[PDB]
Amino acid sequence: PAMLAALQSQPDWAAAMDRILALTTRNPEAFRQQPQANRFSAILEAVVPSRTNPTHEKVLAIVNALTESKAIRKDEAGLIYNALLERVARYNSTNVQANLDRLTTDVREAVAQRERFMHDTNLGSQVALNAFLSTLPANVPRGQEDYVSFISALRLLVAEVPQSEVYQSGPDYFFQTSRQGLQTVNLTQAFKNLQGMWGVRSLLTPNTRLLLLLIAPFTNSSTISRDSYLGHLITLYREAIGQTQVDEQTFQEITSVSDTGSLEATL
Amino acid sequence: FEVDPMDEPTLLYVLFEVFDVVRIHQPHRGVIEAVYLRTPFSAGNA
Repeated sequence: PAMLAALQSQPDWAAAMDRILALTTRNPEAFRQQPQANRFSAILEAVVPSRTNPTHEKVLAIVNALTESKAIRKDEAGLIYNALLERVARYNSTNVQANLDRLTTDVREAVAQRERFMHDTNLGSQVALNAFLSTLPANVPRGQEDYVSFISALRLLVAEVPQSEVYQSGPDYFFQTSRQGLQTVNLTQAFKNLQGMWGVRSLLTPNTRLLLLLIAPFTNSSTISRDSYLGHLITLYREAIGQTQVDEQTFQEITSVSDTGSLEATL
Repeated sequence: FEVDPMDEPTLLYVLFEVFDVVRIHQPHRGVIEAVYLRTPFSAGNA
């Protein structure tokens, strides 16, 4: 967000007194040959460099930052830029003209948090979930305490699938997405229909089934035993996921050999 | 310069040429700043 300001403005002096002096490597005999007008319009630069006025540049180094995180929309950085320039062209001083400098050489460096924001989704995945888990009932359900293993598999899923896995709080009911596409929106305040079977050995509306199928991959010997339903189903969903991988590769193979066809004797 | 005789005062019109640039800038939206030059007679490096 700065070199995009460098690569939007500011067309050096070492590179100029490295060429006039003929200290380059590839073609030293470069500056000598130019017309004796250029060679007298580049020698009086690396002999008495001309000052500059950097405000615009680093101000453009701030706009290109805002509009890349999300404030000032892409189409408004022609009013924001003028407004910022005129503000910093009023109150300017070594005061502000520096306070910028720090802002521009910190905003491009203090981007690690932003990177973190999208590397553990600690923006709407764990802060939301670790909020929703605090809206759950007490952590002592009656039947079993396979509860905690499931509720931890949920956190692991949300933390190890950065894709989007956003956890909205679309009003009273917090709902889990499986991707920004969102074609597996399962309601996470509607598994207070699993605070039923948390411990037993057709009452699951697929919404609950959707959550089970969504996390299952991330369950191993955790939700465990023959803890009824919740146990097996998870195991059966994992088995079905493996079989689905098998059938996926099989169908690609059988359609690369060559119409419903494979879809029948696969499904 | 030497021209043959006509009977109506004529006026020679030499055009000593020379570079004549102008480099408008446009900083803060609302201002245009112009800085001309003419190099064999000189003007507003303004």
